[PDB]
This record gives sequence, structure tokens and C-alpha cells, in this order.
Amino acid sequence: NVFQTRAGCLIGAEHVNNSYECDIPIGAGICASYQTSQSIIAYTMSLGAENSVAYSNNSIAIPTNFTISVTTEIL
Amino acid sequence: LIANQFNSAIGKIQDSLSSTASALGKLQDVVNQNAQALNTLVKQLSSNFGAISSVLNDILSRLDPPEAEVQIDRLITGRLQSLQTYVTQQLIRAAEIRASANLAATKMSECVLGQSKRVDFCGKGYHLMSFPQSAPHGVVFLHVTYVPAQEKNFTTAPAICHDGKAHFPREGVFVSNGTHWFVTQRNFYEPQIITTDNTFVSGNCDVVIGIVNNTVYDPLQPELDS
Amino acid sequence: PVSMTKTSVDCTMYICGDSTECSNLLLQYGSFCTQLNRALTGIAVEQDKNTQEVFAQVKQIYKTPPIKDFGGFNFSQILPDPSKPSKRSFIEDLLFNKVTKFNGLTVLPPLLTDEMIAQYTSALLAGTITSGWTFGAGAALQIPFAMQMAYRFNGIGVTQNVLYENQKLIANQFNSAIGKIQDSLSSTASALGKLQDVVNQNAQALNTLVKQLSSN
Amino acid sequence: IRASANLAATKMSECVLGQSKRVDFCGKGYHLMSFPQSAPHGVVFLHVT
Ligand SMILES: *[C@@H]1O[C@H](CO)[C@@H](O[C@@H]2O[C@H](CO)[C@@H](O)[C@H](O)[C@H]2NC(C)=O)[C@H](O)[C@H]1NC(C)=O
Ligand SMILES: *[C@@H]1O[C@H](CO)[C@@H](O[C@@H]2O[C@H](CO)[C@@H](O)[C@H](O)[C@H]2NC(C)=O)[C@H](O)[C@H]1NC(C)=O
Ligand SMILES: *[C@@H]1O[C@H](CO)[C@@H](O[C@@H]2O[C@H](CO)[C@@H](O)[C@H](O)[C@H]2NC(C)=O)[C@H](O)[C@H]1NC(C)=O
Ligand SMILES: *[C@@H]1O[C@H](CO)[C@@H](O[C@@H]2O[C@H](CO)[C@@H](O)[C@H](O)[C@H]2NC(C)=O)[C@H](O)[C@H]1NC(C)=O
Ligand SMILES: *[C@@H]1O[C@H](CO)[C@@H](O)[C@H](O)[C@H]1NC(C)=O
Ligand SMILES: *[C@@H]1O[C@H](CO)[C@@H](O)[C@H](O)[C@H]1NC(C)=O
Ligand SMILES: *[C@@H]1O[C@H](CO)[C@@H](O)[C@H](O)[C@H]1NC(C)=O
Repeated sequence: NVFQTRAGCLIGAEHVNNSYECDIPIGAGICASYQTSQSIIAYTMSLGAENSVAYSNNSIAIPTNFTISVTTEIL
Repeated sequence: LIANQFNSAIGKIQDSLSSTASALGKLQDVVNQNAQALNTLVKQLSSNFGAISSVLNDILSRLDPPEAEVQIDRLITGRLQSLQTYVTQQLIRAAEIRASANLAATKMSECVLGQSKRVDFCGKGYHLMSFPQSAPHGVVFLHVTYVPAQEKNFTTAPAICHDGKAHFPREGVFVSNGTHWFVTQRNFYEPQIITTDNTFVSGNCDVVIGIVNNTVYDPLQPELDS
Repeated sequence: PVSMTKTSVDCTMYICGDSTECSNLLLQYGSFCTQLNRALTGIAVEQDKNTQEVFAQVKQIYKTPPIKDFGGFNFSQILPDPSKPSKRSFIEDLLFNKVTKFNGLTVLPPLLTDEMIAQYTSALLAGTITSGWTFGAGAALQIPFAMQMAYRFNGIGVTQNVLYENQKLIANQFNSAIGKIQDSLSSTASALGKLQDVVNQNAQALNTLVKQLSSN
Repeated sequence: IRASANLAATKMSECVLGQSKRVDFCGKGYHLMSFPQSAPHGVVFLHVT
């Protein structure tokens, strides 16, 4: 079950097409994680969900509501 | 409504901290690196450093000075480099902490003591207020931030012609729900009827691109009409 | 500069050339060999954390609308060009050309490969052009680019009507401005010096390290 | 470098994602917007002022 990547020979992991959020970094854009019965999978890193913006020269979006979110920063 | 959103917001912070320790990793890392480095420092003492025995008393006891010197001088040089390395480890790591301390001090001043308009300097979204909390060898901030929630589509236009004179918003945007024209504040949808109190005239229609015909209302006129 | 070449030198192979006799002698010196190895790894892992901080500041990947009607402004140069193999915009390409052994040292590859980075700078560019600052605070909100620039004047104390009356003139100044960036980058490399020094100082530092092997 | 990276990260947030009133923090003159461009081991900003 050998997979070849630019980082080096990767053995004992299953290569897959579909991408997910990076979990354990290998380098050269390959991230590996534990997934379903379960095994170790190596996949191309997913940069995030794609979202085109419905832009046009006379369309504007105005929020109608708000959420007061509290987040934590540690130093 | 805000109070409920704020109060529930604090509640979530506890559970995120109460059950999951991944949040406090960054403070935890500083403790480990120092404690781990110190352990290495002490461990180096038991390394013979190319001498007959790591324990000083042995080479002290078993051999009298004339040969003891050459053995000890190897131990001293070995230990000294080990201590030299540890200090340079601390000094470099000391600089990193200070850069974090000044960054914290800057946040404490610009983010707690005052509202700061620097974007994402104080947690994602527009910033309202910050609360500080102490922590082992650290400070933890609660950033209370305002985030727009439910967007909506509206057709818009730069300006309005009323009498050939182009009208721009004093504040806010010109939005139409499809059949009527309104001016509303930028970040929240509370459309109001368009009046000269909301708009200031400039120039004539032709220059501005995209301007749309509509009616601008004047509060003074119906009062003089009456 | 954001990151430097992720380099790792195996402590043992460098000092001792796979000589068991040399290796055993080294074990006397204690844990020097493992500290020096681990410290360099700490630099390597930190190194990826830099590019995360600089670029991965956007939660989604926005994509510019297919039709490039931005009120007269011309982002054709800085927006990604699908024709080239790597999804890199024209200015990004000029930079990449301007910027220019087996003793146990290895160079680990970066985590975000250059194609992936160009994706973020595509996103952050697309978000700015179609959402102003809003996409930073929360969900991205479309605003026609003419007004968004008009807001920004209202930020610096110039009332809006200045821009709308002068929209045509501003566009031409902006488009010619971008054009001037190409030539300064296209012809003169002195501007891009700061990135080159990180490569030069680092690459030089290795040469000193390797040359030391040939010292008695 | 990491000192430079944080400065870039601060610049990215306060200069690209938003307009900033800090003088000369985003190029000479009043600031309007910034565009980021990738570079080998670095980031290049276009400051529109
Ligand atoms: C703005 O959003 C809030 C959501 O936080 C809405 O408040 C909720 O309203 C529903 C009614 O359908 C209640 O069941 C929820 O309990 C409310 N949330 C809270 C936290 O009390 C609010 O109605 C929205 N405002 C408008 C004008 O749509
Ligand atoms: C756009 O908003 C306006 C103002 O709210 C709407 O016009 C009003 O519609 C109500 C019925 O819902 C009438 O009772 C009022 O008399 C109307 N006001 C005026 C000044 O005509 C309009 O219907 C909305 N259009 C859409 C498509 O939502
Ligand atoms: C807005 O209303 C004005 C009229 O006040 C329109 O101006 C007309 O434009 C046409 C095209 O050149 C002329 O033939 C007419 O003589 C103009 N009217 C007047 C009274 O001079 C204008 O076209 C309208 N624009 C929009 C977008 O509604
Ligand atoms: C934006 O500006 C670019 C200039 O870089 C325009 O692209 C040029 O267009 C002319 C004709 O319109 C061609 O002769 C050039 O070969 C093009 N150059 C490149 C590099 O593609 C582009 O057309 C402009 N876009 C708009 C909408 O005006
Ligand atoms: C990815 O998909 C292709 C066809 O689209 C398929 O041939 C290939 O085997 C897939 N890769 C894996 C790892 O299954
Ligand atoms: C606005 O219209 C676009 C048109 O494609 C749509 O995708 C978008 O969801 C609409 N906005 C909302 C809030 O529904
Ligand atoms: C907006 O774009 C449309 C294309 O659908 C065009 O017909 C119209 O003239 C444009 N108006 C402005 C003000 O740019």
C-alpha cells in the first residue's frame, strides 16, 4: 500500500481523491488523517469551501441581523 | 435580545475551556519547553564527557591531582558548554516571550481600555469590548465582537435625480426593494424614506454613472404648502 | 519576507560519517546531538506556521465573477490568469523569475505548495474586489466596486461626490498605476532585494557549515 | 523572519481586509486598499493610496 509523494515514500496509507481539511501535515500539500472499518488516509489538502460572490454592478447586500460572538485569545 | 446573545456567549466559553484543553495549549507549551530544557540541563551532568567517570567525587577520590587535572578539565569543559548552551536557549526564548508580552500589553491597552478599529486585531468581526482574565504565566482575553448575521439582496444605485440635481447619501446606502427607493445605514437594514435631511445635493445628473430617477422628499415644502 | 527554507541537518550523520566508532564516541557528549536536531525542527515547524498566519486569513475561497465589469477599473493583471499552468497572475509571475549536499542535510518541502498559496492570494484579492472589508468581518457581502471605492474616500475625509464625478479619471490613474508596477518589477531587480537576502544569507550559511567538514 | 511574518500578518488584516487610518503603515499618503501578491518565501503588497 505504497503511495509516492514529493515529501517522500509514504507507506501504509491509502491515497484518495476527495479532499478534506488538513489534519496531520506531511508537506508538499499532502495531509493525512484517521477516517473510515477505519484506516489511515492521505489526501490533497483542501483549502476551504468554494464560494463565488454574486457580484453585479447594481446589486448590494445589507445584513438584517447580528450576532454578538465572544472569542478567546491566549498569550 | 443582545443580553441573551451575550450571556449565552459567555456560557459557551466555559464549556470550551471546561472540557477541551486544546485551547490552553499555547501557555502549556511554554511551561513544557522550559521544564523540558531544564531536565536536559540536569541530565548532562551524568555524562562522562570523555572522562573516566561522570561523577566528580570518583575522579576526585580515586586519583590524586596530577592525573586528576586532565580528567577534570574534560568534565569542566563538557559541563561548561552544556551550561553555555542552556543560557543561549533561554535568552533566545526570552526574546520570543517579550515579543509576546509587548503584543499582549498592546492588546491590553488598545483592545480592553478602548475600542479599536483595527480589523481583526481583536478577534474576527467588528470589535465592541474586551475583558481580560489571568492565567498561569499568561493572560486570556475575551473579545466581544459584532458580526452581521442574515444578509439580504437589494438593488442599489449611486445617486438619485430629483430636479436634475443629483442626490447622494449623507450616510448609508441607496437600496431599493424592487418597487421603492430607500436610504439605510450601511451595516443594518432599517430603510427610511428619502429626504433632503438624509441627502446632500451636488452637481447635475449627467456626470454620475448609474444614477436612477426617483423622487426626493422635502420636509419644508408641505409645511409652506400648509 | 514570510518564511525561509526549511532545512534540517541530521546531527549524527554530519558529525560522524556513518562510522560506528565515531558514533560511540559521540554518545559520551550526552544529549548535545539530540538538542541540536530538535531545535532545527522547531524552526522548521514554526516556518509553516508563518505562511498560515500571513495567507490563511480567509475562511472560504471566493472566486471573482466571470465578467470583469468593475466600474472601469482593470484588475486583469493582478487577477489569476487561467492560461498559465500554475494559477498565477501576471505580476505574481514576474516576481517568481526575479528571485533565484549529501552530508546529512535535507531540505524539507513547505506545507503550502506554491500553487496552493496562489489560491489564497486569489481569494483575498477576490474578496476585496467584491466585498470591501465585509468579508473580513463575516459573510461576504457584494457591493458594486464603484461604491466600495466611494466608501473608502468617505473614510479619508473626502466626500463621496468627488469620486462619482471623477470616476472616469480615477480609473485611468489606477490602471496606469498598475502598469507602472510591471515595468519597475520587469526591468529592475533591486526592489525585490529583501526577499533575495533571506535566500542569500541562508544559502551562504550552509556553505560555511559544509566547508567546515574540510577543516583539520 | 517571524518578526517580519507577524508584521505581514498584521498588515494583511489591517491593510487588505480593511482600510486603516494609521499613517504610513500602508504606504505614503492616505490609504484606500491593498492587494496581496504571492512571492517566493514572501508576500508583496500593492498599496493603493
Ligand atoms: C435576529 O436573529 C435572532 C437570532 O439570534 C432572532 O432571535 C430569535 O428569534 C426566534 C424566533 O423565531 C427565537 O425562537 C429565538 O430564541 C431567538 N433567539 C434568541 C437568542 O433569543 C431574531 O428574531 C432576529 N431578528 C429579526 C428581526 O429577524
Ligand atoms: C417595498 O417597501 C415599500 C415600503 O415598505 C412597500 O410599499 C408599501 O407596501 C405596503 C404593503 O405591504 C403598503 O401598505 C404601503 O402603502 C406601501 N407604501 C408605499 C409608500 O407605497 C412595497 O410594497 C415594498 N415592495 C416590495 C417588492 O417589497
Ligand atoms: C430620468 O428622467 C429624465 C427626465 O427628467 C430623462 O431624461 C430624458 O432623456 C431622454 C434621452 O436623451 C431625452 O430625450 C428627454 O428629453 C429627457 N427628458 C427631459 C425632461 O429632458 C432620463 O432619461 C431619465 N433616466 C432614467 C434612467 O430614468
Ligand atoms: C484591462 O487592461 C488590460 C491591459 O493590460 C487589457 O488587456 C489588453 O487589451 C488589449 C485590447 O483591449 C490587447 O491588445 C492587449 O493584448 C491586452 N493585454 C493583455 C496583457 O491581455 C484588457 O482588455 C483591459 N480590460 C478591460 C475590461 O478593459
Ligand atoms: C481518482 O479518480 C480517478 C477517476 O476520476 C480514478 O481513476 C482514481 O483511481 C481515483 N483515485 C483514487 C485514489 O481512488
Ligand atoms: C442574492 O442573489 C444571488 C443570485 O445568484 C443568490 O445566489 C444569493 O443567494 C442571494 N442572496 C441571498 C441572501 O439569498
Ligand atoms: C451594469 O451592467 C449591465 C450589464 O448587465 C449594463 O447593461 C449596464 O449598463 C451597467 N450599468 C452600469 C451603471 O454600470
